[PDB]
Amino acid sequence: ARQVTIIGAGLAGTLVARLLARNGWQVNLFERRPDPRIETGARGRSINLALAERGAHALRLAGLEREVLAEAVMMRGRMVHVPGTPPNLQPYGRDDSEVIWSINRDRLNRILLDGAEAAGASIHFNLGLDSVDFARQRLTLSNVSGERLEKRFHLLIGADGCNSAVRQAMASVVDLGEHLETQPHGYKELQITPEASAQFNLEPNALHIWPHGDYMCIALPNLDRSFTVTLFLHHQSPAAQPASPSFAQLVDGHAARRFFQRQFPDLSPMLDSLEQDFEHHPTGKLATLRLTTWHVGGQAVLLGDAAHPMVPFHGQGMNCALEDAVALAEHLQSAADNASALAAFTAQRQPDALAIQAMALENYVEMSSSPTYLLERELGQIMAQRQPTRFIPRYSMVTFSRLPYAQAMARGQIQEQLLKFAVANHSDLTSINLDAVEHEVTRCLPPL
Ligand SMILES: Cc1cc2nc3c(=O)[nH]c(=O)nc-3n(C[C@H](O)[C@H](O)[C@H](O)COP(=O)(O)OP(=O)(O)OC[C@H]3O[C@@H](n4cnc5c(N)ncnc54)[C@H](O)[C@@H]3O)c2cc1C
Ligand SMILES: C[C@@H](Oc1cc2onc(CCC(=O)O)c2cc1Cl)c1ccccn1
Repeated sequence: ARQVTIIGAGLAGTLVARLLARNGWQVNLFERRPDPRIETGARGRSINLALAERGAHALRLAGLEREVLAEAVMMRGRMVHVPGTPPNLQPYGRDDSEVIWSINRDRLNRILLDGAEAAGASIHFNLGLDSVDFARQRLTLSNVSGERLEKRFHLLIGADGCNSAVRQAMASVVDLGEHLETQPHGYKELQITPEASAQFNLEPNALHIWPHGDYMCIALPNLDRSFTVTLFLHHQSPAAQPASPSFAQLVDGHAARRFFQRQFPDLSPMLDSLEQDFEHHPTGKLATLRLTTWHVGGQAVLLGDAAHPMVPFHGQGMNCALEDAVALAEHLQSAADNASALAAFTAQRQPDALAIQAMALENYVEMSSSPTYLLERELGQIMAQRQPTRFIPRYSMVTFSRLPYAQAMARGQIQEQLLKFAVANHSDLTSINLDAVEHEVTRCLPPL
């Protein structure tokens, strides 16, 4: 049986552990954190993720989708909150088959850990990867106290997240050609209780957005009607705009409350623990990191956040990481040797990771912001009605299909260009020749 060592019992690492172990690989998975399945008396907090078709299909192939969905809240559409107007529900898709699912991260990781173990993988917690000796094929792990443990390895999978230790170790034996693009927004998680969401009639089956230009809030629902709110706000005010809101200006919870009361007046009343959440929850960091190289011969490979940290605005990080896990297990299982598998996996996935990284950056403006854009959207709806297999909104291609991200981006660009051109020099839809636009759709967009 082929042997593999996986670092990181997160989303991609646990999925790939299950896929390989059920194919008879000898799998050992090392995780820095304790096993979350071991109940303690610690007070934990709910972070929610939006599971979409790419992630759901990966779970489906693994035989875990039913279990995960049983614990997920359907989000039918985007509920946009702008003071003055009642919340506007913009359905994500054609019907309830085209929805996204809000899942609690802890519940998902419990299911995935159980799944990896049921397939035969051995999971070792409280062991953080410290270093790798590629030449000697040994690695060093340690617990939080720094007590070291050395292990031999044959194949090393870096599923160890955005601050990957495997990536740092590889960066010493190969030039990874890393390009880090910092993102100016930090984030803070805040809570809405089940009583508060019910009192303020907050729709449970939707993803909520409070757009505010350079900053915004979103909220994702839980099974118990609580919501996790995420505030996206610049860490610092830029030199050009010194008065502009930023985390630096919010010196404490009381400052955060005043900011919410002024800028998010319909949200502030739902945030009962705003002060406490602001002071006790750490401000998160966002970034895009692109690597030229994801593997070292047949010895080691990166996937998920370890390979391609991306900004969160498309809700695709987990979806992409689970899609990577399936691809890596497929390549490893069927290749002539590990070196061939890792090279083929990297070649296949790299263009798609670049595409989703670019599309995720572009989705911020779609969420946080129109005049001409409404006419484009109106024309886009007609094109999608006349040619549903050709004109598929980019959001639908990324979220509800398994089309390679690079292809979703390329088709989205053709669609965006056609709409922009077709609406230019037009006041309304009555002056636009719908058949000429449709002819360009059938000419430029092959049916899917
Ligand atoms: C709050 C939040 C909400 C998000 N919401 C969404 C969403 O709505 N939709 C979406 O698709 N994506 C979302 N994402 C992104 C998504 O969570 C990540 O893209 C995804 O978890 C990446 O999976 P991974 O397996 O590559 O990394 P992770 O799931 O982060 O797993 C990495 C694992 O490696 C472990 N580890 C780290 N360093 C070491 C080490 N040295 N040794 C051993 N173990 C180590 C970590 O403890 C962890 O268990 C969200 C991210 C955050 C932070
Ligand atoms: C909750 C998650 O943020 C998002 C999840 C998401 O799912 N789907 C979307 C797109 C929704 C749309 O266009 O209508 C989306 C956006 C974000 Cl910011 C998050 C929090 C903090 C750190 C990283 N990730």
